[PDB]
Amino acid sequence: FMNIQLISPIDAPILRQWAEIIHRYWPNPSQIRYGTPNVFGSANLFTPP
Amino acid sequence: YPISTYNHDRVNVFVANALVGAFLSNQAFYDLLPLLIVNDTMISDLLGT
Amino acid sequence: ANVWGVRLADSLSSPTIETRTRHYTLHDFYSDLDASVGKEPWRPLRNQRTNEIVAVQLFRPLQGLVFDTQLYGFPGTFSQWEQFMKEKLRVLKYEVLRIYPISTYNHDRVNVFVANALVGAFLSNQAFYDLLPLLIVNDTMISDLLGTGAALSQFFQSHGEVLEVAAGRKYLQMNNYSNDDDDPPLFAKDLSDYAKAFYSDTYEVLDRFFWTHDSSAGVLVHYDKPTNGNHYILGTLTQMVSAPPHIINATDALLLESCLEQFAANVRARSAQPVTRLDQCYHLRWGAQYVGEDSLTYRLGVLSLLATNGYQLARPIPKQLTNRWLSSFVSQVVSDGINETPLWPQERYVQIAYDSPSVVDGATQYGYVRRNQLRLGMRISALQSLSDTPAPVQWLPQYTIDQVAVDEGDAMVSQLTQLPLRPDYGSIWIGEALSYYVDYNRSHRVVLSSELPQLPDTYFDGDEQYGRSLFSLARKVGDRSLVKDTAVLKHAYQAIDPNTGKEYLRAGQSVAYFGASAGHSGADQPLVIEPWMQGKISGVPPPSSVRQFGYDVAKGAIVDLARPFPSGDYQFVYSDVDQVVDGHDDLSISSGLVESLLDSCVHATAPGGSFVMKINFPTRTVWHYIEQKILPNVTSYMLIKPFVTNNVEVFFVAFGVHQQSALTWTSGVYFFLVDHFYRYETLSAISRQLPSFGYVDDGSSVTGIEIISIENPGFSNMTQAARVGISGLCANVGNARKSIAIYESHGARVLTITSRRSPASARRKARLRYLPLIDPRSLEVQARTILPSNPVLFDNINGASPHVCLTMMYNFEVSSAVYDGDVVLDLGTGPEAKILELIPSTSPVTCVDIRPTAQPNGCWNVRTTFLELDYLSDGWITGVRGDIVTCMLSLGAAAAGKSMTFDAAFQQLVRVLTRSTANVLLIQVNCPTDVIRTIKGYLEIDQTNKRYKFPKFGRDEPYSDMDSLERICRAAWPNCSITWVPLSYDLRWTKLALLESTTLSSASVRIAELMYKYMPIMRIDIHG
Ligand SMILES: C[S@@+](CC[C@H](N)C(=O)[O-])C[C@H]1O[C@@H](n2cnc3c(N)ncnc32)[C@H](O)[C@@H]1O
Ligand SMILES: C[S@@+](CC[C@H](N)C(=O)[O-])C[C@H]1O[C@@H](n2cnc3c(N)ncnc32)[C@H](O)[C@@H]1O
Repeated sequence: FMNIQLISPIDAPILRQWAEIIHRYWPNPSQIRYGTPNVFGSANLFTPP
Repeated sequence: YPISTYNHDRVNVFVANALVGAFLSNQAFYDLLPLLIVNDTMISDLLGT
Repeated sequence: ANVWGVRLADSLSSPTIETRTRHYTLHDFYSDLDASVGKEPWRPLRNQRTNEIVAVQLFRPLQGLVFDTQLYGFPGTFSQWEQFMKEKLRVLKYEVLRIYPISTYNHDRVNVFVANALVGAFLSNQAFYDLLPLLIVNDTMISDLLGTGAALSQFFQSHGEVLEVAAGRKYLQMNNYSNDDDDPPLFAKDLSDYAKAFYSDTYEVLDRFFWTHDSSAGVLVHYDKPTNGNHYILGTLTQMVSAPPHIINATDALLLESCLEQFAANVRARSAQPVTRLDQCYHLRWGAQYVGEDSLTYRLGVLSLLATNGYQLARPIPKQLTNRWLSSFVSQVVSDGINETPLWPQERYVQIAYDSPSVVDGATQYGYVRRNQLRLGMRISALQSLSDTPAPVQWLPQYTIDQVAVDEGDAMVSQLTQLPLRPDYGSIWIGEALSYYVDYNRSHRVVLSSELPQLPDTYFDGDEQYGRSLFSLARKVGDRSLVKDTAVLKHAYQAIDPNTGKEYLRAGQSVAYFGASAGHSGADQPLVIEPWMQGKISGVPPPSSVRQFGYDVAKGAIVDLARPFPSGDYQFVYSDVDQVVDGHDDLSISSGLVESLLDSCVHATAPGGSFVMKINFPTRTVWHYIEQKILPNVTSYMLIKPFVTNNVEVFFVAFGVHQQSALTWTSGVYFFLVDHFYRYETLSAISRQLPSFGYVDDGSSVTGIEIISIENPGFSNMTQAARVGISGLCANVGNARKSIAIYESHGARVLTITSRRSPASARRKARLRYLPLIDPRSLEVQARTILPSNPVLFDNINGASPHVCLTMMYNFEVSSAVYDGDVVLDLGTGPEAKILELIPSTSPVTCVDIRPTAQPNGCWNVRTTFLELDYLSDGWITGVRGDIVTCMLSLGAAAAGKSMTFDAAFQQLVRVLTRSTANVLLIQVNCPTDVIRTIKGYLEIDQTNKRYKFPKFGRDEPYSDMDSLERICRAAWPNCSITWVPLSYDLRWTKLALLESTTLSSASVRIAELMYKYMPIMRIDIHG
């Protein structure tokens, strides 16, 4: 699953296609701003505040 | 297989003998035809197929 | 290039004259309706491999056979079939003649549709009487069928100014048709219905009719000269099955058949015989919205347009079509590849190019457009197919001015070889055994036994046994013992005694035989006994009785020949007992066993007689023992050598036993032994460099065979890579004989090139700098089918000619004379210079002969200079720089060409060579060395006019003696050191003839030596 080329399309075509669909069209995580850090502070530990 | 592009590559002996034996016995020989041209050694295609 | 299968470029042709049509009258219908023996309306088709009638092609009166085969019920055999057809058509003839009087209806045209439908209805018994009023036509052929009122929908029906009619059965299938691979294809024209041809008068009305009508399978037009008026043909959805790997449908088969028929007609156009129709191609008209690109209907529409324009196929088609050929053609056309021709299939009209040779536009008012836009660059000519050969033929190269690197050609030939294969070996040495003899003389010399040579110490090693076993396995004979015995007896019965005057051995001798063996694939005895007893040798007298002893007798007795045994006393005794079986592989026990055999054979000799002893391993102890013991008790002797297998064994023959005398060894015997041992050493050194008997070749061997096999599709200028590969093979071969073969292999036209390499070839490959390239024209012209054979290593089975052997002798003399790093020059090489394989790689050359050469200019490491200025003339040698000049087999030719004497020609040569800067020189001269024997059939002299008269070549040359040659040489230079090199009895020259893979001879090498003694080579050093 982590390397696609170990699945031959001769032996498992639709399963190789499903691996392609996962590795190309899985949703990308993004990031958004909230709050007021400048006077509220922020309790964000690992992320930037 | 076209002969003019597959003239000078070595063929697979196990797939050749099993292909002749399956064609003489009428035992669904079509899934052997992709394994007829060999790559990376003779034995690892039959292992990792 | 090509579309998908290769079409023949560089030419295009088409027929020109078209026959004027002929109206089909009632008298013609009657003459076709009865079947004369000269002509009948059916032609039989036949199988290719069995010559059996399996199908019948039909013609004009019977073409309305649209019903099923069960409705007719024909017999299966062709003779009964045609007899049934003759009888039933005669019944129909009587019916139609009873209806219509011939005398009033002689010269009116009859109706073709009614004729075909009438025959088809009468053969099917389907109420044919309502067709008989429609048989005589009026006002046109088509309007009677339109405006008629007789209701018969089995054959035709009208839709209003558009008549449809079900055509059928161009071909007819017999019972023995079994879809075999040599059966003729029928193109789905034997079914009930393959198409429905719609007839009318105007194509606008036809196109208005096909608005509401479907066009699923696609329609086909004809546009040239249709069968019965302007019409379209719509094929149905039936299939053709008599083509194995793929199934095509009806209109596909019609378009394929007419495209192949037009491809047939384009080749056979001769510009004076007329054809019945200029093009038979269809050019599909409406179905192109349903059949699209890369489909078989589209691709055959493309090929149909190309056939109409007048292209030709790259490979020839048969006279009778086969299912294998049709399968191969369609399998070629469904492949990958773009349309390379500018001709694209249109839809509005069939288009023809500007310079297409077809004249169909002049004989047709509607359909064709001379497009001035697109042009075709290829020239106009017909096809010229050369006639094929079953055997591979020889090829010779011609070079060009371009050049590449050597390693590129080496990589390309390594890509193109099929070299890991097992060639057939052949035979090194053929013929009867050569015979080398010497006899005792009283007045030569007395020498001691310690001075004579012996075996080399490196004799029983692995490489030496390898060389001897290779030579013994490759040398082809009949019976070894028979040939040896004939040689030793013919050289034994020549001896004369010094006591009396006649000879030693006579008839009625009562001989004994030692060392008898049983198995010889004949009688259970050695094969010399009964012909020598019957006198069939005819150089011998027959003995009185022969008794045979040894370990392996069949008609004698088994004894141990070492120590004595009860027997009689025999007046002559021939012994072969050898020291391999009883000797335990060591020279001491072998020599002691030789001494014991000599003791037994001397004590069993019945004094006043003779004996013959073989010796495998002649060593110093053996020579010392025989000199101490045997020679004082022997009157005279000789020791001879039959040469069949490479070993050091000799024969000892002694005459006149048990008389007290004094005999020793002589200097002639010493010379014979030195020659014998050096001959063994040279031939063993040659045999240790050859490959083994049944080897496979990998390329690492210094001599062997190599092939390449590259493919050539049709007529095409070959690419850079093929030219580099073939030129690299030529540089690897080095002007040996090269044979090619062109043949279809697994659905591909491919050619092979087969030749051999040599150490002289490797020397020539070390000579040059850049790899030159050949002219590929001599291979591009070839359109044959040259069937190959299995490769052999020794191709020459008849052996080498004595001229070739003499040439190899002179070549070995040149290669031995020329040192390393020395400027040379040659007189008269020829178109190719053989001296390039002789001189070393660092030595520069400058050959000169009148004929223009063929070896390439430029691309050498060292200086090579080619020039043609008649070297015998004067005024050229001043600028020429050389150290040694060589004239081989050309001075006599120049003397015969100038029609002048040999002395004057040699004097002119030495006058022009005085101006040079050379100091050593050797040239071939025509001089009698020994007394003349005037060799029968190879060199018959003229004693009066002094000519040579070579009968094999038809040439004659003047000569003179060594006295005159030495006179002119000493008149030229006072300090010249004249010498005459002797011939090679030791066969030291055989290196160049065996390493270049040539089976020599026996009789021709004897004739070559006896020819060399009458025209030797002299060497001149002008100093010293
Ligand atoms: C002399 S050679 C070969 C002779 C050859 N077959 C011929 O027919 O002329 C070896 C043969 O000599 C025979 N022979 C008889 N007496 C022998 C002995 N004392 N030592 C060696 N070989 C002897 C062996 O049987 C053996 O077949
Ligand atoms: C090919 S040779 C034969 C000898 C050759 N070296 C060999 O070993 O076979 C014969 C050639 O010698 C050339 N030749 C003979 N006399 C000549 C002359 N006076 N001047 C120039 N060339 C001559 C001829 O042109 C002819 O092609």
